[PDB]
Amino acid sequence: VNKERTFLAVKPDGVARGLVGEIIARYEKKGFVLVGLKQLVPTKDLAESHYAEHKERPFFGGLVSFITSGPVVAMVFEGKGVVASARLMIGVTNPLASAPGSIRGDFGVDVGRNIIGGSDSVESANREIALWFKPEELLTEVKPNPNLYE
Amino acid sequence: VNKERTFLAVKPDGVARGLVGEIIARYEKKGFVLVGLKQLVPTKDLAESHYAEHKERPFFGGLVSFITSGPVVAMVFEGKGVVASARLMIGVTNPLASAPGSIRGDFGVDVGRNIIGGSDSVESANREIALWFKPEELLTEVKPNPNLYE
Amino acid sequence: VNKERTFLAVKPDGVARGLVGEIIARYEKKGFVLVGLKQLVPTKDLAESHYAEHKERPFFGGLVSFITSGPVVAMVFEGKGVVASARLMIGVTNPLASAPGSIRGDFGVDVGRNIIGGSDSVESANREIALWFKPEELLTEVKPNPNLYE
Amino acid sequence: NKERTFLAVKPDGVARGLVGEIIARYEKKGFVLVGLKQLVPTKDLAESHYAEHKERPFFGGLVSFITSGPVVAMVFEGKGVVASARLMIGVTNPLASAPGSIRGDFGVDVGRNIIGGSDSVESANREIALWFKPEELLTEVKPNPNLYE
Amino acid sequence: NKERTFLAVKPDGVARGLVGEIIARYEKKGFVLVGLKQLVPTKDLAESHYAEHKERPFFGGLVSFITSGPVVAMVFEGKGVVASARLMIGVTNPLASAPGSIRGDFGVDVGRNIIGGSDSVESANREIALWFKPEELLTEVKPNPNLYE
Amino acid sequence: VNKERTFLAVKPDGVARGLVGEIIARYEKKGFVLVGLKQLVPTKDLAESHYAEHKERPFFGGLVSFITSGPVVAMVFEGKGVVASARLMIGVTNPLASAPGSIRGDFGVDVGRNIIGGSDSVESANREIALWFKPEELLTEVKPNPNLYE
Ligand SMILES: C[C@H](Cn1cnc2c(N)ncnc21)OCP(=O)(O)OP(=O)(O)OP(=O)(O)O
Ligand SMILES: C[C@H](Cn1cnc2c(N)ncnc21)OCP(=O)(O)OP(=O)(O)O
Ligand SMILES: C[C@H](Cn1cnc2c(N)ncnc21)OCP(=O)(O)OP(=O)(O)O
Ligand SMILES: C[C@H](Cn1cnc2c(N)ncnc21)OCP(=O)(O)OP(=O)(O)O
Ligand SMILES: C[C@H](Cn1cnc2c(N)ncnc21)OCP(=O)(O)OP(=O)(O)O
Ligand SMILES: C[C@H](Cn1cnc2c(N)ncnc21)OCP(=O)(O)OP(=O)(O)O
Ligand SMILES: [Mg+2]
Ligand SMILES: [Mg+2]
Ligand SMILES: [Mg+2]
Ligand SMILES: [Mg+2]
Ligand SMILES: [Mg+2]
Ligand SMILES: [Mg+2]
Repeated sequence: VNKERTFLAVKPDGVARGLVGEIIARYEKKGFVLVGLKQLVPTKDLAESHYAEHKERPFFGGLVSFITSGPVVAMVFEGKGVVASARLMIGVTNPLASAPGSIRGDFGVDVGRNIIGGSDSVESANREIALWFKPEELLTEVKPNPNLYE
Repeated sequence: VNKERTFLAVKPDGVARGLVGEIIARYEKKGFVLVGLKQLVPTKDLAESHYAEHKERPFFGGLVSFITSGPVVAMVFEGKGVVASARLMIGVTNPLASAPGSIRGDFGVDVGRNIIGGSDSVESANREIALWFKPEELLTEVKPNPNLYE
Repeated sequence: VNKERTFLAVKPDGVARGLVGEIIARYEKKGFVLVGLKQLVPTKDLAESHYAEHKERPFFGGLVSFITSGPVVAMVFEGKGVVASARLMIGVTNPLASAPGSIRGDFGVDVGRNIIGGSDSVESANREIALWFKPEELLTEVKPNPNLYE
Repeated sequence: NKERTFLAVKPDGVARGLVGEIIARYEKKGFVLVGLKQLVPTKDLAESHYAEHKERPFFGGLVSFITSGPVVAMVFEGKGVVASARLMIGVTNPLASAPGSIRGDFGVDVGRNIIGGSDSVESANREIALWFKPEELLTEVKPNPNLYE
Repeated sequence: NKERTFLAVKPDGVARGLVGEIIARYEKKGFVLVGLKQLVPTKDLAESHYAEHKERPFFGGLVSFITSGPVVAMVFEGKGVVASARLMIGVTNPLASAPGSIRGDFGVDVGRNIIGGSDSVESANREIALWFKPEELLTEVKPNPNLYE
Repeated sequence: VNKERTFLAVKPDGVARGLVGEIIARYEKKGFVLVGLKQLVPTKDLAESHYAEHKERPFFGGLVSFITSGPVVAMVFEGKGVVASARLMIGVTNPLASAPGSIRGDFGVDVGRNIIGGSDSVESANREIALWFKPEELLTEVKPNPNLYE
């Protein structure tokens, strides 16, 4: 449906490099609606829950340590196929292999400093949204631009 | 071969969302020359002729109704391989599947509100140009830049 | 009223330099609505009528010769105080004295190649619009955008 | 270098998709984002924020509009950020705002002015305390040697 | 239309990745690049560059900073390019520079004001001679009919 | 591996069309560090050495003649995988087949006027850097943004 939602986190590197506005603008221009937005410094608990699927992996510690190393801009966007579209707009895991035009393709070089990370699926998105945002922090009335949907 | 021409129409949704300038700029930056331009509200007969290839399709009535629902900005651009190039610059049928960097990839989310449409072939381009424009509305003297062509 | 209109002409230099889209986008982003648009090569009669106030000035011939020397993109924009606003967005007569941020301030260096010219008053706008466009080429209804106007 | 100001992207700015454009302008300028959140203001929050205009005829409509939809509240930090942020926005009448400024580039109606910033340090501190909780604001920052001497 | 000015994107401008942004602004304006190179300025070059301030206490600071890292030196040609380039940059204090100007859009501190241009034709000729060898400057340009009448 | 370097040349057409800043900005935004930069008019000897691999090609003369026909902006960028990344950011040989988002995809239409050319390998990059720049023209002290590499 056109009410699908995804969670996007502009990580510490993205925030430190002043790419917050650039990124938000790309999603606004696309037609997706911002239903949740806030800057915070993630706690270790939040970080470990966010990357829970990788808890047994060697790089787990580094992922958690980095996303908690500084301010992060957390956001939720709503729109048709937003989860898959947001991932396409970001690029692939490795910024160097991402095509120009994509966020990582235009601004990143390292996998561990890949600027932003979005939900990999609807299931993960619903899980992440509930983890990072309280219900009261999410819009309940969403009406995009009627020129966007048939 | 550098005199090839194609027909492009910023549809009602593209105009309503204020994307006319953005789109024209992309083609200008590319090196293509504007040889025809005008804003108009398509009539039903023009729309039905324009979309004649889908006259039997179930979504035909919808295509016609929408393209005639508001102002459209019709354009004709000239340049080497402009027909196929213009299509590549627009993206693919489904905006959600279009790569970032393309017009639809950057601004669209629904197939029925795909922002802009270009001729799919030289054959179609010549037909569409004659259908939407009068001879006197098209430049006869062009010759772009020596910086663009060998 | 919110239905005030002004006439803007991207002159041959602006068109040749590929600034048409850039210019249209600036006015679209501002909130003004395009109600008339077309590219044409002005006739001497049209040019002389357009610059009638300067009929007895030494530079009259030059203004006329230049605006008819190549394609021009004529447009009409509608919105509250659009006449004075469009002039402000363009800059002052001399591009070198125009502040960065304005069209001439950002793109021009010569008075005779000042890219674009807008109506200097509501009276001139109405005169110019009727001169460059036929009634059938102008949108009749626009309906105020709730996000732009009270 | 620790001065802070409160900026609110109004419902019209949010609805027109100008949030990113605006944040980018302040990031590019060199100011640091120390507070950020989207919310739909309540009547009380709106009236307190715009208390200085409470006696004016348009106050009712002003309050009704800012509470009509989502607003993106922000706090930016940097030397002279209060006056600088105002200069970047333009003047009260968007039509009189010079191109290059936010209102100059995007607005046409005084009642749909896109964004509003604190007019003084005193007002900024009041507004910041009104819209944000202490824990929602950064306490770090770390001076950037490329921005300040 | 042969007038020329010297522009130096200082270490802060280079470190902040604004070299392309700045060059693009002058290219779009219609001015022609007739000299360009990145270098790390030496003390003797810097002291001559800021000679008008040699008796002032901040002379040492201006010299130390412009020689602290990579600088992109450029020479642009065009009608009234000296005064125009200054207007495009803004005023000495970036906080007081209007949005739309380089310093107005990107700077916050006087000592980190990103770029500096010649203040007069006399200074431009003097500075161009100090920073560039004749062989590093274009001799063939040819006025663009779309920019000049 | 983060010290890898590549040679990029904005050819006469790219310079003449005013794309130098646009191009440099793209590489700056990506995170790569500018370690060498200068505008010059290549000599025949430099050109023939640069295109040595095509000495027996029928188009060799044309490549040499064009790159020496006007000012060129030569540059060297440093960063992880910069050689392959720079090529990807430029696009493919034929600008018409280059994807929107890439330099050639956004600005070119002719193979012979492809705007910019980058080293095709580390081997070629080191050869080209030594050919176009003296060691003293290249930075030895490099400090990329601290948020770019893990
Ligand atoms: C009152 C002002 C703009 N405004 C908003 N609505 C109106 C209206 N109907 N008539 C006149 N002015 C109006 O918005 C408040 P604000 O949003 O704070 O903008 P400002 O730039 O801070 O302006 P001020 O210093 O006066 O607070
Ligand atoms: C696990 C993934 C990539 N990754 C990030 N760091 C590492 C590492 N050290 N080893 C292997 N993989 C690594 O990072 C999480 P993420 O940055 O979210 O990438 P995604 O957007 O999910 O593709
Ligand atoms: C038939 C085509 C896309 N299309 C494909 N299927 C549909 C549908 N169900 N509703 C609306 N449009 C649809 O629309 C005409 P067009 O707008 O020209 O798109 P194109 O550039 O040709 O891909
Ligand atoms: C008369 C004015 C400027 N002008 C343009 N060319 C000349 C010239 N040769 N001598 C003196 N003035 C000149 O041009 C008309 P215009 O380009 O419309 O400027 P405006 O937007 O009306 O300020
Ligand atoms: C002297 C001027 C500003 N300035 C720069 N640093 C200082 C300082 N510490 N005290 C007083 N003035 C200072 O810097 C030279 P510049 O950066 O070239 O400014 P300009 O573009 O010439 O206006
Ligand atoms: C041989 C290749 C493209 N080319 C292919 N054929 C030609 C031709 N006839 N004229 C000019 N260039 C031609 O040009 C070298 P280059 O411009 O470096 O492209 P590259 O980035 O190496 O792919
Ligand atoms: Mg992930
Ligand atoms: Mg079609
Ligand atoms: Mg005039
Ligand atoms: Mg106020
Ligand atoms: Mg100075
Ligand atoms: Mg090559």
